[PDB]
Amino acid sequence: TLLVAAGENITTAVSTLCKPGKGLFAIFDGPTTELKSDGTSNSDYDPNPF
Amino acid sequence: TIPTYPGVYIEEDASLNLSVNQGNTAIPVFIGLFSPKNTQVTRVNSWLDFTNLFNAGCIAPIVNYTTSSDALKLYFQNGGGPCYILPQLDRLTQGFLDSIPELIKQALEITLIVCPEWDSGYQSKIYNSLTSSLLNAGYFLIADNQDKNTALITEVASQTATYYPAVKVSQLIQAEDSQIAVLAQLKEKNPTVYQQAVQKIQAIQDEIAANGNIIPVSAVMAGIYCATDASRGVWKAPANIVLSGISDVAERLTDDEQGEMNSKGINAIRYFSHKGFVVWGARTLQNDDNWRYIPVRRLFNAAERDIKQAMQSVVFEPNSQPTWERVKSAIDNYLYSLWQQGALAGNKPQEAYFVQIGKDVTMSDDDIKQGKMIVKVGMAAVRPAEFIILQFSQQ
Amino acid sequence: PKYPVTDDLQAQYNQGKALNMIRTFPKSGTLVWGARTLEDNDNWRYIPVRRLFNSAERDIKNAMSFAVFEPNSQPTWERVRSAVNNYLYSLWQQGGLAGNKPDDAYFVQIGKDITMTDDDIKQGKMIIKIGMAAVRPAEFIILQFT
Amino acid sequence: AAVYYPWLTADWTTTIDIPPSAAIAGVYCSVDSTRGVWKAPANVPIQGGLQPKYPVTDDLQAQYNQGKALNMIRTFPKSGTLVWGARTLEDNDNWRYIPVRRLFNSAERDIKNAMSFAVFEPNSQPTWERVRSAVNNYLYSLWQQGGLAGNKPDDAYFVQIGKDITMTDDDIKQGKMIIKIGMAAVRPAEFIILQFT
Amino acid sequence: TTITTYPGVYIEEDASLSLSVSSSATAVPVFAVAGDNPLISGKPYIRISN
Amino acid sequence: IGIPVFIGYTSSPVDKTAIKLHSLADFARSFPESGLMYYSVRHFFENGGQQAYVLSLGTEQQLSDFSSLITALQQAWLAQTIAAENDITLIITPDVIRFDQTEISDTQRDLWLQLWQSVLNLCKSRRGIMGLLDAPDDPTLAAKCLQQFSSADRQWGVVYWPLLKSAYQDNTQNPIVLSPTAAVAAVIQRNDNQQGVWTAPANIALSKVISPVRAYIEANALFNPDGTSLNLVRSFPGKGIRIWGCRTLENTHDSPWSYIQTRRLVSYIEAYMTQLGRAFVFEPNNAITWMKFKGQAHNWLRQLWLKGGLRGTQEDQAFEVLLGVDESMREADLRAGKMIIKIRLAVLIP
Repeated sequence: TLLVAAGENITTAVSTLCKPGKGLFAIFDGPTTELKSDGTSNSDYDPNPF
Repeated sequence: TIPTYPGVYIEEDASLNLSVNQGNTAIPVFIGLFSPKNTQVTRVNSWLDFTNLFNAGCIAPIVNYTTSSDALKLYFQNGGGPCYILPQLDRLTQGFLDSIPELIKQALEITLIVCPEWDSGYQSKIYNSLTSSLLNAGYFLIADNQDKNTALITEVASQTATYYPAVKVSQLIQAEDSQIAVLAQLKEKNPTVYQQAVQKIQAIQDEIAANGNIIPVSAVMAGIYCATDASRGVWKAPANIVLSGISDVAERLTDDEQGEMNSKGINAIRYFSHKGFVVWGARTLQNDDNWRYIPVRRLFNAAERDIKQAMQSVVFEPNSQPTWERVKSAIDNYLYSLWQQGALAGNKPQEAYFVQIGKDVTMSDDDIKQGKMIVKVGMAAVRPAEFIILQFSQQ
Repeated sequence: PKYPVTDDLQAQYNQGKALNMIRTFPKSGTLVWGARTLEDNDNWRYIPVRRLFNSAERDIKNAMSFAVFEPNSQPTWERVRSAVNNYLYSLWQQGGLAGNKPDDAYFVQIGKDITMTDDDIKQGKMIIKIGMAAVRPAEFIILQFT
Repeated sequence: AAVYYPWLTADWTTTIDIPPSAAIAGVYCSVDSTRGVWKAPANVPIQGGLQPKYPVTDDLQAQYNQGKALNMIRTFPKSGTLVWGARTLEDNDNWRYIPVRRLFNSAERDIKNAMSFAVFEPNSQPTWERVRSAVNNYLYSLWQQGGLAGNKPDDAYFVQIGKDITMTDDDIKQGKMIIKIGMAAVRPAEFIILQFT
Repeated sequence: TTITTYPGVYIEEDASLSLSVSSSATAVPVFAVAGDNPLISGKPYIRISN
Repeated sequence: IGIPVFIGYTSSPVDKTAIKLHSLADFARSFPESGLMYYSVRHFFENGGQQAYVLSLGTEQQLSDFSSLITALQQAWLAQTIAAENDITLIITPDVIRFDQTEISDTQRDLWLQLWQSVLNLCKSRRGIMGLLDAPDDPTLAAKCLQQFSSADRQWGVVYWPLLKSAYQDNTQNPIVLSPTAAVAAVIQRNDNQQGVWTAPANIALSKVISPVRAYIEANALFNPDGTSLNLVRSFPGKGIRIWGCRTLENTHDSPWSYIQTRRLVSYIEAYMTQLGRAFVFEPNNAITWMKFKGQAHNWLRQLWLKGGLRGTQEDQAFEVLLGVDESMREADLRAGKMIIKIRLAVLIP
């Protein structure tokens, strides 16, 4: 049911697996550094609703 | 879908659903001489946030005198929310002027434009740098009048509010030598030039004390805009609000004098014994029936920007009847919510707003063939009661 | 948590491709704050809405595999309609769907003239339309006094 | 035909950029499966986490959106990378938009395959009844799904076949059965214009 | 119009105007004083309460 | 309940954080005796004060002038500390006594206004913090300051006048002059415990006060019916020293914030509602949750009503709570993910 990153890059796997009707869901990991104030530390992530 | 193998297939309804949601209507941008701690437009959440990112003081980086730090303190004192800072560095080059409309547009939330500088010449250059295509896109400018008699000259009169006179504060913000950018390093390296700079700094200090600590009022008014929008709606006029954390107005005004300016479109800051220092005026620089009061103009800016942002998810949907029904319902619900909040005048919705979109009511066959989708929106905004007239009769 | 997150800093990252935050509170210890997905539209803004549909689709899909090659006529339609209605009724009883009455929370349609046509039956297709009104988190609580 | 600009790049790419047509072909299948062949394959995200090689300004796209148009892949601040533009290489009203051309392509193919079962059928009234009914049912299905624009079915399509409607006596004697089919395809809402009063 | 931007609890207070008329003092007089009087000379006005 | 904080210069230097005091022994354990703010702290405890905080800007010897005191009060670290410390409710600055009243010029009038604004700024760090303020010695300047004060935070300000003299003596036999802010703060704590927040801290006797530093007759002009009035500490014939007045700095006559009890009672209600609402931050937004929230809020408000805290004969006029898919929000609000609760109240009048 759930796909867990567990501390490594699984971006490619999520985009090719989590699709409508598949029933899977993914959990990512945030950046390891300080949260940048202006709020642009989201660019690396793909807006996937799953 | 097209079945290929026996089994069970799952289809998810991907048809669009539309909903227009109100956004912020009071984020300002400040243009002036600032000294950032780290070497672009920067977002500041509060006065404490500004201190952690900028060097607060009355001296520009090296000498010049700046009221920007003091003006920003007043803005947060009067209920102002998060804002954006556009620091100006070195001499005022023509390249900076051309980039001002570009930099503002990149920050998507900016709504108000304020120049918290005190010099009239500096303010005039900044105001003219604002292209007509910038203000006409849904941006409001707040300016300070330099004179009681004549009004400002502005590229877009309908999108500008002008206030007079300036305000006074008792104490400015004084900073240690470690805060002024080039002083602590300069003192230990060469005290001779340090003495040379200090004399000019002391020369600046006593002139400000002598003439009084005069702060431009546009910075204060920006905080009033956000405070009013938080308490009441954008449709409520930002006048009749008590200023906070102020010492005195630069020049006292009478009822006769204000009436002369109010016709010209100059909003006044008046002092009333029963109430204190209040804002007396809610008019823009245009004197026609449509764009005469600030709340009417700014309410349209909010409604247009909110609807325009919501329609971005419809820019390639099929141009048929089902699409028009969803588009009409989304705007109708948004306007209906505004009417119930008191933003529109009318006893029934038919008198307050109307939306029209259809094959033969708004478009034609040629527009559909060419890809145009036309929507008509009508709003009856509520105007402030600038004058109250009491007619007493002995009946 | 390795770093503290202020109230305003979370407010900056709670829009669009949001980052759900793990924060420490003075009276509650460490809590999980935020339940937003990476899509900001009204359909799939929240994790529970997306995960609820995932479980509902998975459950019904598994149940429907026992009725694949059954006759495609009225008696089969009555059985599939009853089975799906009971499952959705149970979800509404537990509070997983919002609505005063069950017909305001869900609907199931299947029939000879409701969902499929005559040519669909001759081509071996049985079509079921299911609507669901998932309950959404009360992310913001607004108190107004007079 | 349609042209897409510019070429795309990704993290795994090292020295050669992905041609845009490879990624767009995948977008066509996803859009067809979800919304239908009549929906414009534009304003939809690129799922691979790809990035355009060169940025395209709003004005620059406006220069190339006429005539032999170039559909542009652009990055937006709030929605990531999207496909912008659904124009073909012909600017007339008939085939200006990709969905209109592609919908007719699929409609002709489906009907052509069906009619292969009636090639040598007798050319009389009973056969004409069955051909018209089969085509009418198919077109009614398209209108129900929203692929054709019209308040009533006869505003969206029409089918004509008969002894004195589409073919003459000499046409029948030469072994010709002629069917005239009209369709009102749905066009995209490329430009949205809001008027305030 | 509170703008919800972070998860939490927001507090609002009614700010619509409440209007009522209050009775003032209707007997405050002003007395005229001659020019030569020393008490009034050199001052705009004098307020006397007893 | 109202937990006051004391801001002033202290003979023994300490860190920039506040301390917790429950008795004079703890005060002696951390601080040495003799000093203006120590005397008021003793006065607060001796009137019936239970617990309070103490914050030090510096040592007692570094007093410079009025502008220095105001500038010291404007430092950023004090605002953060009171914001961080949750249970502080009242702010007291008794050190204003140590400065003479040389003249009634505009220079003195403006300085008093800035001190009021600076304290009110500290009161805006958290919601519900009330500030206790002082007034100039002569009625002329106090009346001038009251009329000319212009601020949007008048709701959170309470001022007491005149200064008070007590039986406490220095090494020289002179009566110590103390501000009435310390005395009333103990009364509020006593009123909060014995009678509750919704009871006005007026018409109540103080203790260990010899006489007000000034008289009654000169104070007639300070009280004002409509707004910007003062609260009087007044001696009585055969009734002891009394607190006469429970009005804040609010100007408009129609506002419900004109009395200190009403402003504090509403804030007290607000604190519990925020505390209760935190348990519902991510609950499902359906009928079950609305009924649960309505029941808990109704029961607590009914409990408060039966103690006489609300003005009403039945429940309906006393209070009203609305929460549901209708009458509080719309379907679009649920998709937005926000829950709206509307509460109506009816406060008492002293």
